[PDB]
Amino acid sequence: MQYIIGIGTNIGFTIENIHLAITALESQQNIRIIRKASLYSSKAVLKEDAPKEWDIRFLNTAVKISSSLKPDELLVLLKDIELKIGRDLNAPAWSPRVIDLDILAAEDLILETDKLTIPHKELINRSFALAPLLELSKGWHHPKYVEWDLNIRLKELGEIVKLKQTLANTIRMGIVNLSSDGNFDDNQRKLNLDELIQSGAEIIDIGAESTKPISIEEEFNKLDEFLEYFKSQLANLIYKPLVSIDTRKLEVMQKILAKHHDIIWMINDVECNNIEQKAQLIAKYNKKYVIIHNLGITDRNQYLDKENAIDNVCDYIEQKKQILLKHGIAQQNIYFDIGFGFGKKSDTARYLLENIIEIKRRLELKALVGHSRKPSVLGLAKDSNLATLDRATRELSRKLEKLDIDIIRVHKI
Ligand SMILES: CC1(C)Nc2nc(N)[nH]c(=O)c2N=C1C(=O)NCC(=O)NCCS(=O)(=O)C[C@H]1O[C@@H](n2cnc3c(N)ncnc32)[C@H](O)[C@@H]1O
Repeated sequence: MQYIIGIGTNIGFTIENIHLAITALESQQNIRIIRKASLYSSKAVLKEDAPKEWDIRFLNTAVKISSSLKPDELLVLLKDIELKIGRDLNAPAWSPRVIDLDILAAEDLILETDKLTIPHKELINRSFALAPLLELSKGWHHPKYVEWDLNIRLKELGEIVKLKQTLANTIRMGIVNLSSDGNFDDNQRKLNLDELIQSGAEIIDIGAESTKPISIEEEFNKLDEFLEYFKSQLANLIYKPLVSIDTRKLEVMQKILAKHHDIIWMINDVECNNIEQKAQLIAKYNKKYVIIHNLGITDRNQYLDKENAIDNVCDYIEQKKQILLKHGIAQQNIYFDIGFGFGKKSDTARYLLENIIEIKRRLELKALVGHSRKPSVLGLAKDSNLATLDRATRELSRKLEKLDIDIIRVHKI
């Protein structure tokens, strides 16, 4: 029995909620995932006088599955999954929700009961459901209305953006470096935020440290400021990216989490000093954390050669990993990062990159790869122009995506 399952969310970490739903389905032995749709963005469809608090942009998709679950049984499952993910199914109708799962279609089945109607009653009135459905089943008609060309119907409905964010194994982390103002204007950091979201960044990495020593106060205030602006723009954003804080200072981590933990997904450490206190902090806030190989080598003669680089990298990260684990932190919440720009010779960086899969395998941690615009990693001349850097970055990005590298950190998508 094939089904299309509609998935929607407009609260919490949106792409994560969707992924959790799909994983929960895929975990069932009596369900087979046939295909996942693209990601679609739309304004909350609301009743005419609903509180503006409910007006938060949606992320929608659908998945096609095969199952031995009969329709009523599958509905029970869907509710069970919404519950576990954290939805309040007695909450007011039309209100925001962490996850929503419905049966959009079941081939040409027509089922009409009070408790369950298939196809879903509103399928042909909702672009955020009909779009992903049509993406998955190209020639599909509502079985009651076989004469109705739903491609034209979808066009009539409009009001839907097909995002460039995807549900792929590899997510793109767009770089928001807050370290070009004019007489009356300083929104370049905002204009670049849009460029990232539009081009498909699933995550954004916000940092105020430069790659000149800057105070805790300055760093924090720069972060705090962008995050206040992010918050003011949240509800209308066509896609709400996961947020990573890019910093090496414990105090900054603490202050910023204390104030904005609700909207932060990940801490991306630039230098894993005081791993013990940081571990305690990651445990307290339950965020993702990225271990980087940055030993703070200041002498170029002492940079890592390639022949022992894999042992040097893994030994160090493993040691930091175990400390995190010993603080109760779930291994699945920890990522590693080679840190190409730190303490490594050119051929070493290139070498660590070529052997990235071996490293992930040995570390048993997911990988964050920061290759963007690094000549050494890209196998390019250091004095290469921005154009040749981004073209080499995109090509490498394609290869890492195919390798199912977990996160790639890039200046542009
Ligand atoms: C809030 C609203 C209208 N706006 C939206 N705007 C955008 N852009 N995107 C959205 O995804 C979106 N979703 C919306 C919305 O309310 N969606 C539906 C929702 O939450 N429903 C929960 C309340 S409920 O149906 O009574 C649940 C109940 O509906 C029943 N039901 C009947 N047919 C069903 C089917 N085919 N699949 C699943 N359940 C079925 C089932 O008994 C369930 O308990």
